[PDB]
Amino acid sequence: TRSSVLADALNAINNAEKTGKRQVLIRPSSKVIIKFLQVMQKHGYIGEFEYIDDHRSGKIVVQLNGRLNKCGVISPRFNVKIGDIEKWTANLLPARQFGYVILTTSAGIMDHEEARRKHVSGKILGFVY
Amino acid sequence: MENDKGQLVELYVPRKCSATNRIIKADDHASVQINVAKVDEEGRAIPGEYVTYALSGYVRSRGESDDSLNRLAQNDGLLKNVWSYSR
Amino acid sequence: VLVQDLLHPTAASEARKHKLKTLVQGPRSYFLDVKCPGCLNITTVFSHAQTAVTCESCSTILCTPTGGKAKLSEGTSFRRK
Amino acid sequence: PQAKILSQAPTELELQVAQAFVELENSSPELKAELRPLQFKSIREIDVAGGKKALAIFVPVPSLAGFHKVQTKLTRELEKKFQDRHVIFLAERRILPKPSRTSRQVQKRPRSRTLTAVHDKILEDLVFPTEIVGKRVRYLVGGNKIQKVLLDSKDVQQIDYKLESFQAVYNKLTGKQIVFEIPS
Amino acid sequence: NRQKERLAKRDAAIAKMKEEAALEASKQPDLKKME
Amino acid sequence: GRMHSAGKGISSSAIPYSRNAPAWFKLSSESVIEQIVKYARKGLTPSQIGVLLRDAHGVTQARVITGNKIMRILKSNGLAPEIPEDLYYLIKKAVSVRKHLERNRKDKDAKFRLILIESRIHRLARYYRTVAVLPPNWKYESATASALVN
RNA sequence: GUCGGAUUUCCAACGGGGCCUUUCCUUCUGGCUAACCUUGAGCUUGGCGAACCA
RNA sequence: UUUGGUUCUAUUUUGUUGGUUUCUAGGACCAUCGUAAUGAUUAAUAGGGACGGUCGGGGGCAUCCAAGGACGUUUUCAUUAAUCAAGAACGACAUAAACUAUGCCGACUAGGGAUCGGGUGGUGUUUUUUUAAUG
Repeated sequence: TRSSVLADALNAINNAEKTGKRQVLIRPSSKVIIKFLQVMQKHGYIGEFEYIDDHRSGKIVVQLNGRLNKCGVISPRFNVKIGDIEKWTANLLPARQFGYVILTTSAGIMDHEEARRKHVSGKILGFVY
Repeated sequence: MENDKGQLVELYVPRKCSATNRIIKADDHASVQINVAKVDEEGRAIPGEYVTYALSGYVRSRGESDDSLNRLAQNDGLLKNVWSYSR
Repeated sequence: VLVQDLLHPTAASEARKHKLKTLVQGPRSYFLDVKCPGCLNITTVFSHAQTAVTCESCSTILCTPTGGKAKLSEGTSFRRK
Repeated sequence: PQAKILSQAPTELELQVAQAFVELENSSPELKAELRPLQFKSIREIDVAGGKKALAIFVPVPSLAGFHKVQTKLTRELEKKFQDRHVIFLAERRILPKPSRTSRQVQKRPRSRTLTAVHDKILEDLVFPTEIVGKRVRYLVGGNKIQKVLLDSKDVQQIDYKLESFQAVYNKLTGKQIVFEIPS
Repeated sequence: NRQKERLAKRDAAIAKMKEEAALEASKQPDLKKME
Repeated sequence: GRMHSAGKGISSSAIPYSRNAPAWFKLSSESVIEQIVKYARKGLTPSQIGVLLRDAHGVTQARVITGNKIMRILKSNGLAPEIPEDLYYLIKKAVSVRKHLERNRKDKDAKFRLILIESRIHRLARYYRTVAVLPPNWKYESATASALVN
């Protein structure tokens, strides 16, 4: 059955960007999807997106730019301490100048750079470049 | 890209597709550069004055070059009622 | 098609799809208000009637159940409400 | 009297609309005793971009169906009675805060008392004679969210001049920006 | 449950006073219908 | 899903977006509540109630006409059955299949479907015990199944 | 403004705290009463307990 | 904020240490008074169940009996779910080249026509009673 809603969301983004289409439909829109797309949007990877609401769970329509290479989820959400942040960004990022690992901390969901600035850690959600 | 203080590096900054906004590789031999001449008030085109649209090999190979060319032609105003946003 | 408006599909294609495959899901059925010969007694009957619906005053059955839309009887006068 | 129509807090303008209420009560016997049992809690002034201010009349929640029965008529008399004004009836609902980890438990918070539930309720109560057919949220690239509300195309003639008034009062009350659309 | 009894009592009082003033409303004539 | 088959068919109801509904219905709430208690006094399951108000009169769902749902007001009016309808239909189907099996021994696919039916019965019994709409120590056996249909 | 070291009124960014918008983000006895409506003339006589504890 | 009754403990003192108490101080139990917007999340293109017309060289028995899928649904439940050691049923005693040599569930991604079951619509065609409803 449908276990990780965020995984299916990011898979839909990946398939739509690989095919080259500039828009994509997402079902069914948890909160962490909204925060994930906000993080990808503030870094200039996707652009504007839309929250359709039916009365069940909601749908997202995302306008896609050409700026996305790959977005991905990490399952399960491993516990990440301070040293594991740069061990992870060594592990699964393309380079040391760009690319963002997304983790949810107790002060919200954020990328690894501003998590380093806030000096907080948490559980790893996914990555985007 | 740049190093620390000036001295522009990165030889051959590559062109980017006007449809899917991906870069075009050096050996992408299916990529094309459509050159459209514009007209100035007499029905005749001026030699040397163009608008230019680069299409990558992937969108052209999928058959989606003509719909995308419709969209960028209608976006620039030289086309009137061929492409619809609402499909 | 690689660029299209998922927010505003055209009315023909959004009426074309299955009822669960639209933008928001909704029922394609409807309610009728039906008048039977004799006594007036306007009734409201759902389109897929699922049972032998009769008038409350007398046994003057209006629809018989059918696996899709239920057929209505020969003497009725119905409107879409 | 004007004091009976007012529930708790007396100021001058709610006393004026209470005088208008009892003047509409004694006249028009077809609707007399339909508007008699109801009282209203408070009045709020909203400034709009059009320049004609808005009377947000906050009423008790259980009495709201009584306003829903006669709302079109009393709103028409209230637009007539006060020039350069737009009148809206809202139900003053209670927002209970979200219980945190450190806080002691105060029963179980009902789901009608959450912030989003009462915001959706007052958004519905802004547009009473119309019915909302859909909602959307625009997440812009700057981070701002603008909520778009779709209204059913029937009987929009009552509220079509008051849409920017609805936007102003919703922006003041909730701090969120909304845009109304009529699908046709 | 004292609360449901209080709710029913206030509903009955509102309905009784509404009917009592509705009798006076039916006693009064309507100039609006004549106009 | 369809755990006891292989079908993947989707066929259900599509509830309308209008939570307050439908602006052409003129009856009151108390009229339909007295309709449900009068209809449930003569012994009908709430599914039959829902379809029978859906087609004889104009009732989209009883949830949107009243403030609450159906056996909520049945249990408030004191007409809630001692077991709910889904488990009851499952156990009555079970004793019908067991009657067939005691009549004909060699219907061996009927044995297979009997094991399927008791699997569904035990799953619903487990769910109803952990929510305590049934008391704990309640167990389904065939001898009590012959009389539990009532 | 010192002879490649250092400051301040400054445009910005980055993380913090406090207050208000329906948002108690446990309170009783005590004391310091504290930040004290406390104002004696331009440094004086008198507000609410955690900011200090029990 | 209150108003009843029951019960327990208790310092300063009342002139002292003990003994009977009252008010007070602090409990706990009981009664009906008043405060609140009195209090139950959607119904997942999750799942189960009812219902309606069907559909199948599915099964058994003899020459009727129950079950099942899909469809339709503005019907009901409410997360009851997915995969499964042990264990159990069936299997041409428990086997096979038991094969799609391809575990199950879920999501997305290019098409095209034919076919099977159902449903919707088309003043479409034909048949009945030229014509209706059907098929």
